[PDB]
Amino acid sequence: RVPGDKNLTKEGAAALCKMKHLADKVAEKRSQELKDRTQNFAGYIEFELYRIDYWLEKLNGYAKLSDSDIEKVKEIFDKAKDGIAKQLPEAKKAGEDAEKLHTEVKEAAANARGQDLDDHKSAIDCSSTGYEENYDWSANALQVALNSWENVKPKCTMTEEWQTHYKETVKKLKELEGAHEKGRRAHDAMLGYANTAYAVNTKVEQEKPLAEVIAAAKEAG
Amino acid sequence: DAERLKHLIVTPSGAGEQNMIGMTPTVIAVHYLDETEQWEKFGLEKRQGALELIKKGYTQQLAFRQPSSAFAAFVKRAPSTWLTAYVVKVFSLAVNLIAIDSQVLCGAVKWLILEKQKPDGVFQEDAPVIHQEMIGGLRNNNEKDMALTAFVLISLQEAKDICEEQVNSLPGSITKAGDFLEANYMNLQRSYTVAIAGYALAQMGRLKGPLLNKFLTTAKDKNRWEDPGKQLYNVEATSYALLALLQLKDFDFVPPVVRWLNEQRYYGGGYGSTQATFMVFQALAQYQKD
Repeated sequence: RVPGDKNLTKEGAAALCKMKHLADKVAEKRSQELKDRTQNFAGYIEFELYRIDYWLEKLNGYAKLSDSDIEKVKEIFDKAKDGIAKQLPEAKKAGEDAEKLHTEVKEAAANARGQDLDDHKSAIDCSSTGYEENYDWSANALQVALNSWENVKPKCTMTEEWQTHYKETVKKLKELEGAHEKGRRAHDAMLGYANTAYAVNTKVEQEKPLAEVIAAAKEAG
Repeated sequence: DAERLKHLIVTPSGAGEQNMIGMTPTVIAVHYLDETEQWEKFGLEKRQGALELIKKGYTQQLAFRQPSSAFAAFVKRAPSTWLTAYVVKVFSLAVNLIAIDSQVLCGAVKWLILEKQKPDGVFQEDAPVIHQEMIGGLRNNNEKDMALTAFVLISLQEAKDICEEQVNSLPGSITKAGDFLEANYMNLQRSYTVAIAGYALAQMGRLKGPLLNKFLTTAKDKNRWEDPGKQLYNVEATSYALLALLQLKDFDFVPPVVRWLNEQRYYGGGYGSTQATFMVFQALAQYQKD
């Protein structure tokens, strides 16, 4: 508590309620969602490698294929594993970063919410922030809530030590969201190859001729 | 309540599809009578006879299990993704009633994951069922990828504890199918798909936020998930939606929903009642349990 120039306004009390709420949703919910979803990407890429292997075991539907025909299917299967595996070193790095980044994001937001609560306490109600729930808990939402407080920020007032932890929450949440995207762009790049291999397995089990299985593999890429 | 359910005790008969149509009523009627405890009002001596008919339906169904662990109406017919998922759904609920082979059930679950789940999490039907009346609201086919993926994923979630140790790809399959449903939920137009995908997502704690708002808002008069068309589909959808409300532990919205389902006075029946009979009694027996 330090002396200031202006009285706190309704738009200043609401900005404080939103920053505490955003930090609470990041520390208790968002952080875990970004970690789980980033780490699942590497598991889907590995599943498509394991799954193509199981289809490769069936070349030993599949029994109707001639000796020359099985080599074509095997080649298509081996080239899909090449394209899927190519995306695994980026999706594994994303999931390894999202393990360390989650604990920094969860910690910084928890500290920013214990001092921000004491900044309200007579205490500010914060019931209108829960009603105006838009479910946007990104680093950009945390930033615009900080930007809105910085405009209505009275220079009687209180100190801003909570702001140092909140600034770290925004910085680390951007890093955590960047790891999610690095693994999202790897998962999506793996899809073309895994779709080609899925389309071949269906055409081979439906006993379609060789021209049909090759045409279906080409259309799924 | 039990005096009107005597017609549900059916002797199963027929090929791979007809066996599950005939099996369905007996299975869910035993399950409803155990939960609601109406065996004294129905006939106590009749429980053992009903279990033998369910075992009879189970054993006759194994004549249609293919070398691939998948099911079809006849052995020389291409396997059905819907039929296999439905068999998994009835056997998952009959584990407490009769002895179910775990390899039979978990082979079907593994076939669904390895053969029929697309890389994007969507379950694919490459050989539809001949009896289109046994699939219910799925028949319209409007949003096929969304509704069929909710159906198969509900069957996998019900078989999860049984097959977690035998099907290593089951956990990741469930989340991948739930990813697709969650991503395309807000764009659903049919009240039937809102209720079947709502329940599929509720089973894994992802029916929340805007998804939970759209689910509760598609309910006409806060009691039913009505689609302009078939009254059988509306009972089926409101049953899937009641199972999501109980899963959400939302015992505030539940009373007028159960009231509407009871007001329908639906007791199952023959032609076209496969999904409405299975789902109206699964949801009412679960409401009594919770």
